[PDB]
Order: sequence, then C-alpha cells, then structure tokens
Amino acid sequence: MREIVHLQAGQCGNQIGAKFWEVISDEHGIDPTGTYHGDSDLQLERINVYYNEATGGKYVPRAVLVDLEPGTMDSVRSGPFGQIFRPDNFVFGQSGAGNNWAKGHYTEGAELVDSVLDVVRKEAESCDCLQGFQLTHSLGGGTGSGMGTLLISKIREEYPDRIMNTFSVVPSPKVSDTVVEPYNATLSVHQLVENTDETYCIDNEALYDICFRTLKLTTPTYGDLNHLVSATMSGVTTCLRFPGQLNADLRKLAVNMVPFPRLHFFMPGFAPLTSRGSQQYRALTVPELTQQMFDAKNMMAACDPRHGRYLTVAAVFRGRMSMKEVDEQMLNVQNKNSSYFVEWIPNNVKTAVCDIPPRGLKMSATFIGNSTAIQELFKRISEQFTAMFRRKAFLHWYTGEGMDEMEFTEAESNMNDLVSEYQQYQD
Amino acid sequence: DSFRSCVGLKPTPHRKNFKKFMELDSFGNISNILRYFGKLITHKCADVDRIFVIAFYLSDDTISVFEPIENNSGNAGGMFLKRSRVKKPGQEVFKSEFSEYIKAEELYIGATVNINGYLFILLNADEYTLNYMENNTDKFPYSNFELAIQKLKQEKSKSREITQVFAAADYNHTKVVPYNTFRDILMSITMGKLIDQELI
Amino acid sequence: MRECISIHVGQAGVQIGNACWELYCLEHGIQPDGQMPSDKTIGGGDDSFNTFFSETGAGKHVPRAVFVDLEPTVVDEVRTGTYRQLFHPEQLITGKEDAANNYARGHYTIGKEIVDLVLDRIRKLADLCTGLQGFLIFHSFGGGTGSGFASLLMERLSVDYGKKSKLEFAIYPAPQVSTAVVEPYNSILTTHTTLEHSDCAFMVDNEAIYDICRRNLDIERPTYTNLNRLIGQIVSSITASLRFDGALNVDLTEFQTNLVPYPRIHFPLATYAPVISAEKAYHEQLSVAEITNACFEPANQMVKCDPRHGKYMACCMLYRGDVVPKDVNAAIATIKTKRTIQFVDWCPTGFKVGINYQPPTVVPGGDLAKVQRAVCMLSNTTAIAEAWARLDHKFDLMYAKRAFVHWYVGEGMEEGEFSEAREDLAALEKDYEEVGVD
Amino acid sequence: MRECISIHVGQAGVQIGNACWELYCLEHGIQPDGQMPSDKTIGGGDDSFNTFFSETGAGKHVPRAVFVDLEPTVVDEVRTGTYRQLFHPEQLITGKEDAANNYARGHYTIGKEIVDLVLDRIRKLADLCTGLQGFLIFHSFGGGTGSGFASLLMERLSVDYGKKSKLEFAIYPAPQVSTAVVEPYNSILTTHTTLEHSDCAFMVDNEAIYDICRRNLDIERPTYTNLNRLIGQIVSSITASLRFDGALNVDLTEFQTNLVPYPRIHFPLATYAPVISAEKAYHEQLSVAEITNACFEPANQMVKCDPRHGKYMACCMLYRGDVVPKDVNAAIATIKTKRTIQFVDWCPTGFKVGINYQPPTVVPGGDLAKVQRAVCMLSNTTAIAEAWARLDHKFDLMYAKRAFVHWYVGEGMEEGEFSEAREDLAALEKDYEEVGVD
Amino acid sequence: TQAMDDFDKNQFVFRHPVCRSQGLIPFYMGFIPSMQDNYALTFGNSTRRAYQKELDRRSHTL
Ligand SMILES: Nc1nc2c(ncn2[C@@H]2O[C@H](COP(=O)(O)OP(=O)(O)OP(=O)(O)O)[C@@H](O)[C@H]2O)c(=O)[nH]1
Ligand SMILES: Nc1nc2c(ncn2[C@@H]2O[C@H](COP(=O)(O)OP(=O)(O)OP(=O)(O)O)[C@@H](O)[C@H]2O)c(=O)[nH]1
Ligand SMILES: Nc1nc2c(ncn2[C@@H]2O[C@H](COP(=O)(O)OP(=O)(O)OP(=O)(O)O)[C@@H](O)[C@H]2O)c(=O)[nH]1
Repeated sequence: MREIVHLQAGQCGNQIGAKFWEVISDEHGIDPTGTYHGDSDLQLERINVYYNEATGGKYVPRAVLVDLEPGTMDSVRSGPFGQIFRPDNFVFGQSGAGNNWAKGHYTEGAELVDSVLDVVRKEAESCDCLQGFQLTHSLGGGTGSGMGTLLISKIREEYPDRIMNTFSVVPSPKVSDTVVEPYNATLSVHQLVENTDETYCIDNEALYDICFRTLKLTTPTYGDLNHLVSATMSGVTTCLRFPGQLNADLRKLAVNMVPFPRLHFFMPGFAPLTSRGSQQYRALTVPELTQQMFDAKNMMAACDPRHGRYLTVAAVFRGRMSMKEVDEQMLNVQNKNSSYFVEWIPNNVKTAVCDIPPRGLKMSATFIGNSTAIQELFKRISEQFTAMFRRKAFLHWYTGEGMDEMEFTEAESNMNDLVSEYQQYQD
Repeated sequence: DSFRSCVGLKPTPHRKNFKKFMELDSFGNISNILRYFGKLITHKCADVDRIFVIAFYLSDDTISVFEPIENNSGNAGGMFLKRSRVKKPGQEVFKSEFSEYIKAEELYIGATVNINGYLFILLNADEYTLNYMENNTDKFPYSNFELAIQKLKQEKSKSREITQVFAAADYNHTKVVPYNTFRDILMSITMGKLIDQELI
Repeated sequence: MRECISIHVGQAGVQIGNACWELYCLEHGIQPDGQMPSDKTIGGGDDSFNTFFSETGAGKHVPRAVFVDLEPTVVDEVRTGTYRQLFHPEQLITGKEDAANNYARGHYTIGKEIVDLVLDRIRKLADLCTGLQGFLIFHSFGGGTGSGFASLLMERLSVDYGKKSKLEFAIYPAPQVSTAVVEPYNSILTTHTTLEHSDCAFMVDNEAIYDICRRNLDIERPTYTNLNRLIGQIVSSITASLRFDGALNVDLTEFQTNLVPYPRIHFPLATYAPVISAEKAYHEQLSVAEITNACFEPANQMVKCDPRHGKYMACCMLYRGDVVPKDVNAAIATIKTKRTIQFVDWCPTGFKVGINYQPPTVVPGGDLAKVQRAVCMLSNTTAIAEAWARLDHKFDLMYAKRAFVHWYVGEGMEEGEFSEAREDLAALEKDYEEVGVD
Repeated sequence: MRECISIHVGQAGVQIGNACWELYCLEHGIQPDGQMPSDKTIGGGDDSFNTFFSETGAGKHVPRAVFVDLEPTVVDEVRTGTYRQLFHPEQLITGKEDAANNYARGHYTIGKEIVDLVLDRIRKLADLCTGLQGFLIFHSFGGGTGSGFASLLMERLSVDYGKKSKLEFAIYPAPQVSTAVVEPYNSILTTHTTLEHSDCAFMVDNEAIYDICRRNLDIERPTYTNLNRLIGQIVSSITASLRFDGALNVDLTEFQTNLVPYPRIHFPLATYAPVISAEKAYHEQLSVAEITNACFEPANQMVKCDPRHGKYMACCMLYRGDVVPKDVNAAIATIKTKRTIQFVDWCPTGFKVGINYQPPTVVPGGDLAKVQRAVCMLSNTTAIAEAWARLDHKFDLMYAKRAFVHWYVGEGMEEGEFSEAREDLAALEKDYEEVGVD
Repeated sequence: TQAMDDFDKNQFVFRHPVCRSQGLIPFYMGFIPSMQDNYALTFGNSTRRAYQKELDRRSHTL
C-alpha cells in the first residue's frame, strides 16, 4: 500500500512536528499513552498511511527527528506526546551550529548524514511503498537549511521516483533577527530549486496579523501558531486518509498544480477562521465559506497577490457538501474577477471535496495557490544580498569554513533567472 | 540499569550512596557485620551440626553463610554464599517494578527464613549484635523489652494461675530457675504467640 | 555538553568573581557547606550545576572557576570567608610577589614559573569537561596584577587551544580618573597583544555605574558589594541561557558570529535596562516598551559615549522573564522607525534577541528591584573611538617625555614594543573610521 | 593453600615491618591481645588470617614473619611495645653487635652463627606452611645491618629452595642525599651479588615520598609514622589479591612471569595514585579517568626518573575497590593512544590489570584519605639506568682514591670482589642500552 | 531606618535616667600561634588538630 514517512528538521520543525503529530493523534483519538481509543472505523482504516503499529496497539509514527541541540528535544521528549516518539529516531550531533549554514552543510553534516541515512532506510524497509517524503524545516533556519539541503540532495538519487514535499517557513520580511539570514536563504534556495518538487511558503507576520484579525487574542503562544500551520498541512493530508470523492494523490494534485518544472513555491489556504461571537454569529454556508475562503485577509502565506495575478488555484473542501455549490461558487468566482486570472490558462481551478469533516467543525476547507505574488519575495531578498554582498560583510567565517564568493554568484544568478521567469510568464 | 536507561535519552551512572556506607562501616577494631547462628530444616535433619554463620553485612545487606567444620563427618564446608546481596524469596520472574531484597526486619531470634532455595532456621546470635539490637530499636521494636511488658501485662486472669504453676516447678525456693523450664513455662501463657526474641 | 570555565585574574578581578558565584549559588539554592538539603539533586555531577558547578559523587558542588592572584592577603581573606569550603583550594592560585602595576613584571619576571602551574590546572579541568564551549576571563586593563599576568596566559591558552571561544571582561579605565599614571602604559600594552588572539572583549566603567546608582537606584554612597552584585547580575543574565531555557535559546557561538562585524574589532557594549529601585518598581509598572526606550536612553549606558556621535552596527537584547513575541517585535519595529538611532546602512538588521521565561530573582540583603521582565542590551557602535582617542593623546604626551621608562628599561624592556602599540592603535582608529565611512 | 613468609632484615626494615601488621591486624580487626571477642573466626587456623597469621587451637594470631636484627635496642623496645604478646619471642631474632654499615662484616663475621638460627625458624615455618608461594624480603641497600645479612641469607635460601618466588623490597639510595659515604661501597656489592639470584627486587626513595607529603597530603614535616603508613599501604594493595577476591585475581607468579622482560633486570617501579588528603577527597571526586592520568603523571613516581628520558616495557594497575571494566578498558585505550607515553615497540601490550571489589580502608589516627577506588602502579622503564649511571661516577672517583678501604681490607676483604662489580654494573648499563636499542 | 533608631538609641538613652571544627584549608598564610613548632599532620588536620588544642594550651587566642 502507499504510505508516507515524515522528516522533522530544524529547530522550528521541532515545534512543528510535535504540534503536527498531536493534532493527528487527537484527530484519530489516540491517548497520550499511545493506546488508541477505537471510535471511528475509517480513522482505524486509514492510519496505516502514516503510522506503523507496535505491540499493544501503540501506533508508532513514521517520522524522524533530527537536531544538534539536546535541550530542544528534551522539552519535546518531556512533552505530552514524547513517549509516542521513539528513542530510535532521535538522531542528533555533539556540536553547536552557531546558526551557521556552512557548518551544517559541510562540517557537521559529514559525520551525521551516515547515521540519518542508515536510520531512514531502516523504516524505509519497514514499510511497503511510499508516495514520497515530506520535510518540516525552515529555509532561513541554520540547522534546518543546512541539514535539509544536504539530505534532499542525497535522497534525490536514492529514490528519484517519489514525492519530495518540502514545508519551509519564510522569515519575517521586515525583520530577520539573524543578520546573516539573507545569506543562508540564498544558499539554500540554490539547491532547493534543483531538488524539490513542491514548496509551501509560510510567514509569521501574516500569522501575527491573523492573530489580530480573527484570533483577536492579543498575546498568543507560538505553539498556537504551529496549531494553525499544522491545521493547514493536515488538510492536504486529510485527502489521502479519507474516503469520499476527491482525488488525494499529491501527484494527482501536482500535475494539475505545476505547469512548468521550476514552479515549486505554493501558498496555503484555510477555511472558517472564527472569532469571539462569530461562532454563534455565523451562518455557515458554502457561499460565505467561499467568500471567506477567497479573502486577501484570509491569505496568510507571504503577501497580497493583489499586486499580481493567478496562475493555478486548487482548493480542497472538507465536510458534507455537494457537487453543485462548489460548481456554482467556482462559476461565481470566475465571473466576479475574470481578468485577474492569466489569459494563459482558463478554468485553472482544481477542486476536491472531502466528505469527512474534522472533529469540532462540520464545514471546512483548504486551499493551495500559485499566483504571481512571489516576485516581491525574491525581489526583496535580492536587495539585501546585493547590498551585503557589495561589501562582503560577515564573510571571514564562511571563508574560514572553506567556502568562496563564487558559490554566491550562481546562487543569486539562478535567483535572477527566476525573477525574469516569474516576470516573463505573466508580464 | 534498566531504569538508568529509563531516565532520558542519555544514560546516567547511578551508584550507592557513600553516606550510608560511611557511618555503617566496620572501622578500626569496631565491626558492623552481624553474625547469627541457626540450623537447617528438611524432612529429616542430618547435618544440623554445622551452625550456620550467616553474616548480614550492615553496609551491603550481603548475608554470607559460613560453616565451622565438625569432627569426623561429611561436612567439609565453610562459606556458602560469597557476600551476595540476595533477592527476596517472594518475587516473580517476569518483573515490571523494582524488585525487593532482604532487609533487616526478619532476623528475630528463633526465625524461619529462606535464602533462595533451602529453608534455613535461626536459633541464636552473638552478644555484640544483640548489643547493637538493644541500642537502636527504631528498626528493632522487638529488642524493646518495655513493649513485651505490655503484651504480658494485658492478661490479668491467669494471676493465681501463674502464681501456683511456676511455684509448682520450684521445690526448695532456691531463688533460681533453669532456662529450659523458664522458656517452656512462658510459651504456654502466651499460647504460642511469644517470639523467642523478647524471651531472650 | 554545555559548560565553560571561568578565570579571574587580578585582585580586583577576584572580588567580582566571588560575588558572581555568591549570586550563582543563590538561584541554585547552594548552601555554603557544599550540599543540598535532603532533596535529591546530587549525582555524578549532572544537573543545573553541571554547566556551572561539579557536585560529583562526593556530594559537594565544585565551582568550575580558577582564582589567580599575586598577593596573598585578599585571596587568603576570601579563603577565610563563608563559601571557602565550596572552593577548590589550589584553584585559588595565590602569589607571594606583586607585579607593582608593571605589565612586563607580571608578564616576564614571575609569570614563567606560575603559568606552568595553572597550565596543570586547566588541563585537569579540560579533561573532566565534555563540551567546554569556552572560557570566562575576568580581568582589568590597568591591572596591577591583572594586566600582565593575563596577557601571557591568554597567549598560551590561545596557542594550545585555538578551536574554542575566549570571553574577555575587563573594567574599562576611567577616561578622566586615573588611580595610576602608569595605567595607560600597561593598558595599551594589553590591547596590542590581545588584538590578535582575544575573541570577545567586553568593557565596563565604574563612574557611570556610580552615575546609575544615584540616578535611579538612588545610591549617593555605593560600595563594591553593590558594584559586584550588579555586574554579577550582568554575567548571570548572559549565562541564564545556559542554566534555563526559553522560547529560543542562544549560545556564545552565536554571540561571536553575529556581533563582531570584521576581524580585530570585537568590543561591544552591554547594558541592563530594568535597573530601578524596589520602591520605584513597587508603585510603578514594567513593560517591554519603556524598558526598550530606557535601554536605548544614552545616559543609561556605562561607557561615556554619545551614540549620536557614532553609528550602530550590532545589537543584542536578552529578554529574561515573562515576555511574549508580540509586544517585543512590534516594539523593536518602532525602534527601527526611530530616526535618532543611526544604524549603519550596511546592516538592515543588527539585533539578536534572547528570550528566557525565568524571571531574575532578588538576593537576600539586596538593593535591586523585583523584576519580572528583564533584558541585557549588548551592542557595538562607532561611538567608541574617542576612548582610545582619549588614550592616545594621553600616551603621546607622556611617551614623548618618556616618564618612568627608567622603571621599565630598568627591569628589561625597550621602546620598540611601546612604539609598535601606537601604530597598532593608529591602525585601530583608522579602521574604525574606514568602516565608519560608508 | 595461599600463604607466604616475610623477612625483615636490618633495623631500617623493622619499623616498616610492624607498621605492616599494625595495618594487617586492622582490616582483620585483630585485638592487640591476640584474640577476637566471643565471636567465631578461630579454628584449625583456616580463615582470612590463614594466609597471613597462624591462629591455631591456642587462638592467638601468630604472624608468619621473622624479624632479624643485630642491635638489641630497637628489637627489644618493640618487644616491649603494644603487640609484643602477639609476636613470637624468638622470631625477633636479635643481635648484640653491629656490622658498622659494612656489608662484609655482617656477611662474614657474625652472619655465619646467626644464619643457622634463622634457618631453623625458616624450615620450621616452611613445614607448617602448605602452599608457601614465596617470600617477603624487607631490606635496604644502604643497610648498616640490612646490607650484609640479607645477602647471605638470600644466598642460602636460594640454593636449597630455588623452586619458589622471592620478593625483595629495599629503600633505594637517595640520588643526592647521603647519610653515609660508605653506602656506595656496599650498595654495588649488594647489586652485583643479587642479580643472579633475586627474583623480583622493588625499590623506592623517601625524598619523593617527602615531596608527595607537602604537595597533596599537605605534610610539610613528616615522620616515619606517615612514611611507613604510605609504604605499608603499598604492600597491602599488592597483597589484597591474596586476601580478598575481585572480578579477577592475580598472583605473584603472574607478576614474575609478565613483568620482567629478560633476566638480570627485574627492577620495576611502584606507585599509588589516590595519594591525597582527606578534605581534598572530601570535596572532590575520584574516577578512573583522572587517577589514570595522575598515575602516569611523571612526578607521581617515587624514583627520580623522567619517563620521557626512557621507554616503558611493563606496567601493572591493581584496581582495589568499586570499578567496572567499561570505563577501565575505555580509559586504558585512551592511554595507549597517547603519544607522550613511549612504550617500547616490541610489546603491543605491556600492562597487567587487577580488579578487587574491596575498597581500601583508613587507619584510626591516620593520614590517608577515605578511598573507594585505588590502584598500585607496578611498572618498569628504561629510564632507571641514570641512577646506576649516577652511582658509577660516584663510585669510580672514590675507588680511584680508595677511601676507607683499610676499614674493609683491614677486616678481611680485597679488591677483586670490588673489581668484579664495576664491569657487572658496566654490563648493566650496556645491557640497558642494548635493550634500549631497537 | 537604622539612622533614625539612633535618635531613640541616643536621645533618651544619652540623657540617662540621671544614673572551624575541620580547621582551615591548606596553603593558608598569616601566623596564628604555635604551628611549625608542632608538625607531622596534614594542613587540614594540622589546622583542626590545632583547632581543638588552640582552645587548650595556646589558649591566648580570642
Ligand atoms: N522552534 C521555533 N523556531 C522559531 C521560533 N521563532 C522563530 N523560529 C525560527 O525558526 C528557524 C528554523 O529553526 P532551525 O532550522 O531548527 O534553526 P537552526 O538551524 O538550529 O539555526 P537558527 O536558524 O539560527 O535557529 C530558526 O532560525 C528560528 O529563527 C519559535 O518560536 N520556535
Ligand atoms: N575589577 C575591579 N576593579 C577595581 C575594583 N576596585 C578598584 N578597582 C580598580 O581596578 C584596578 C585594578 O588593577 P590593579 O590595582 O593593578 O589590580 P592587580 O593587578 O590585581 O594588583 P593590585 O594593584 O595589587 O590590585 C585598580 O587600579 C582600581 O582602580 C574592583 O572591585 N574590581
Ligand atoms: N627502611 C628505613 N630506612 C630508614 C628509616 N629511617 C631512616 N632510614 C634510612 O635508611 C637507612 C638505614 O640503613 P642502616 O643504617 O644501614 O640500617 P641497619 O643496617 O639495619 O643498621 P643501623 O645502621 O644501625 O641503622 C639510612 O641510611 C636512612 O637514610 C626507617 O624508618 N626505615
């Protein structure tokens, strides 16, 4: 059968997977001890897609945690669901990264890539046939980018017939904390475009705004932000685990989603985000679902596609809907703004309906988009790189690590080619 | 060590506390290992001649069992256990919790015990341990003679019954009495509830 | 794992170390004897102390610091104090003769037969350690024994061990107060030797520390106990990342990589915002916004520099206590919208944030506030050049009339080394303006 | 079974003697009278003492040793001491006249009429013994009486009984301290006579014993009470393998077979690592790693030899106490990976390990520390020839002018016996250099 | 607080009613009595052997 094995990379992913996994266990109803409480046959039917089973009815997750800093996973292991995570797959190193890309890409990786590859192939032989792999990490994360770029490269020749799902969060455009941050991203994206097949793009500023917009709770926890993104990533996974007529394979999706090979960057989308009184002040209807679904305020990924246009759009609906309301809404949205699409492709929408709602709400949906709104993103990272490569600030470290300015030249040059490509296909 | 691996992802080397080893340590001429003396129990007794030198190491709880060789017999023995901290004879084999080991709350005078197999019987001791017994009665309320005074002062009806029978044993009012009668004449008045320890 | 070794050289740098460990033993509940209560936290030396103390199977916390001195009086006096039983005896490295404020006397005459001894100490500390990220060197530029003694030992620990961090902390000489006029002599001697091996040199000045005391702490008459406690709080804040955790955790490797722009210059400036009195903290309130403004108020810095006379390169705020990402990120965003704070155009971002949930505790018999949200502000700016600019014109006048050189040529030097340091300083100043010029 | 006899030659070797059983009776808990309390360990003499004492049906522990002496004073005062009732009266073999520091006076004049008497003891103790693994010879090279008398008895015990081990222990001459200038005369006399018969000769020097006292034991002014207790522990450690057991037990036979590479040279070096004061051990920790570095620390050895000036053939560590092979085998693996340690390339392995569960104990009114993990370091290295190299140039000059020969040739010697020794010694260095050549 | 107590400490009082076991640590300098005259015990014990007898015979210690 067709299964998935998860990769948890970077110290951001360290919060991601834990929050990502606990929702699934709560979604499937497994207790913190690991002994499932069988209530829904279908969730018992479609748990083999992600979890393997151990003796005593304890579903072992098929995920791998990787890091270098022991303290982060000690909190994770001492978390409510660390017991559901294996001492086996806890692989790490005896080094501090310094939040350095080069160290994690050439120095520290060398003695750890062997161990992690030996690990993953063990669970790879444990399962039958994978759709592919998904990775939780950050493009701007010192360990996540350093580990990820090495690993995805190695996995490419290992299994060139699978799905290289990449889930990476973009740093805040205004503010990056890390000052070598534009270097690390530019380094990573050079290899990422070569190796990946899909990329989710996530930003915290919109998440901060969404807190102000619909959450309305002033001071939230970063974990609740992970709850949001875990909800987004779970929705696309609900397709595979659930029956009901929607085609679930990401390849069923990606071929409809990817017109040309170098298009990997895609944006999430989610359904009702509800506030203080709106829970009892909402008429939960597919129209208002569709209304709130297509809101630039409901947008959370990078920035407003109002600056650009739409190439490919795909929304997955979860709950008890019918073929007609989705049909007429797609007609409704088509007529409302016809010119805002690209004349290259008409009828560029892909719809899938999941009849199995989440536990807590009935009407729900997820959206994945590929618009002409990423220009500002890599255009933004262009200016800092040019200004900071102008006078080679903060460079004695990486040269000490063994790297040279030349590798920077093609990394930006490749990005410059993407600037033209994203520009040329639309403008 | 099974629980050391049951600590976190990284191991840790637990050990024994030096504290308890410090005070409880045979230092200088002062010794700490108690030595009791008893017999074996079987269907029939053959070599109960060997008075077993059970050596509970107060610092390690490691009862060594030693044997004094008897004239012209088939004993040819001595040490039976190499100062090994021994498992409780009340445990399982599939184990799920911290299993227990023989503490110091059972080696009362005239005891019945088992060291993992053969049932062994205690009869007497040495003075030095009993001197230690009488010092700290916190873990040894049996050594508390005043406690035994309460159990036997409970019975008041046997007063004359006491007076005549232990008068009956005496015939010349010599103001002594042998132990053998004295221990026997007490076992009845307690109806076989007295333990040898308080009688000593 | 996560540990380091603290070094305190100079009898002025020893009383500061004692207070830090007296402060350090507080948050861990260390009794002066060396053991915890009946509570079970002892082991093979593995708990919150493992990064700081060595409470091994013997049960006694052994501080992982070495106290080195050349005059027996004060080091004996602390050996007669209250926590002396905690201290490892010959880690309190004493000396029978002083350097007489002479750099070279503390570098050549006596250091040769003392360095080998402390070399044995560090290696038998090195072997027992596991990760040993770096070292915590407490000293002083104008050290009667601090200056010269530290110089050679920092050289030797550099040549054998050039793969790990070395953290430097010295009281900066008072720009207008000079307890000795030879203080410039050894101070520039320290700088020119330390430029090519030191990793991170952090400075501090007492006058503005005094100025803080009677401004907001309202201390017209301070004592070193106040000074030592407050600086001891400073290192406690920066080391809290090792002891506790937070939303994100940072390490000295990040501080090195992200603070220093280019080689040579590695001299940032620390600052702690919630320096207020208890009664002031009593009927007033603390939040991120005002402490963010206060930490960037120029009079709250302990170095006599006007940030408007220079330009900012790097910054680091270490928020310790109950804070949320929301207010902080918006607050610093407003700081970026500020026009007065003139960062260099080279860095769009120059700040490093450290979030720790644990609130800083008070000390018995203390004088600080009751802080729930704290922050230590480490920053580097071009507004520091006037310091050495002050130093050089002080030096050139005295060097031209070569005062008290008979003391130095008397016991075995020449003018060449004193010559070299000047253009080295001239190199430093020109680099400061060259990077200062955009 | 397992037993040996001990011989203490010379009034130098006597105070080290009684210190042994003063130690020995302790861990056995023996009362000075000669009997236990009402408890039972007595019998046909078969328990822990059977290897050391002879506690027969009389119930008195009779030590298996002989005290031979030539001056009544010291041997009578111990015969009036505390344990004199324990000691057999006539095994305190006394004498009425001295050898006057002369080897041959004790070797010819008086030894003949005394060796027969001690031999009567020797055979009579031999008959009662059953296993009788070997002998314990406490003597001294610079023996005023130890020199001559030990040699003749060694010669006689060698010829009749050459099928068993003989363990020799003599204080090695001080490299620079000379209590008598006639010591070089009899010292080389002892060496050349002993090379062709002695099984294992073990030396030590008091100056380094003195040096340890004020380094870590904190003894600035010791006495033999401390000195004898230190070395008394040394023989206790090596004999613990016979007394108790452990993970594995080793015997003197293995010591002979595995330590000495080739005939002639049978002169290894002993060392004890956890030599430390009580408070140091109190607030510090002992583990295999640091004691393993300390035991190979060059200043830990009691012989004035630098290991970097020579090369190692054999080593022996005797872990007395609580140890496990894991950290042991790992630590010793790290030791062999070290580059400064220079073993000879012929032996990939040159170490012998002894594991004993029993922790070493303290003596009441003592000086040692409370030790759980201990180790004795019996090792042999080529760096010992310097001492004989020191002795020969000392000896050749004084022989070139023939000092005090009229004392020796006066009472019945000539030069040929002296003459044979110098080339036998010259053979020793040339043998040492040939074995120093690969 | 303390300085104001001085008012009550002096004013109406001024007016009148019109009336270790374990010694110390080694390499300690500074001469306490005795020491080097007695010897043969470790610096820790030498301090604490003294500590008990420094209260006995060299009692001129207060
Ligand atoms: N887990 C976690 N990560 C965060 C949080 N806030 C921001 N991040 C960022 O997520 C990024 C990715 O984490 P990692 O790839 O594991 O980081 P790293 O490789 O260890 O090195 P750094 O990026 O310097 O932390 C980090 O760089 C952080 O800056 C948070 O609240 N939790
Ligand atoms: N770090 C520190 N410095 C102090 C303290 N008190 C005074 N100072 C100043 O710091 C300088 C220390 O340098 P030195 O006086 O040479 O110290 P030293 O080299 O150890 O030798 P001494 O001169 O004997 O003290 C002094 O000149 C004082 O002006 C203090 O408590 N801590
Ligand atoms: N073994 C031992 N040697 C000691 C002691 N005290 C001093 N020494 C040294 O050991 C040597 C003793 O040797 P000798 O003097 O020849 O002893 P002896 O042959 O038994 O007879 P005497 O000369 O009377 O002592 C001296 O040179 C001292 O340096 C001690 O207690 N034991």
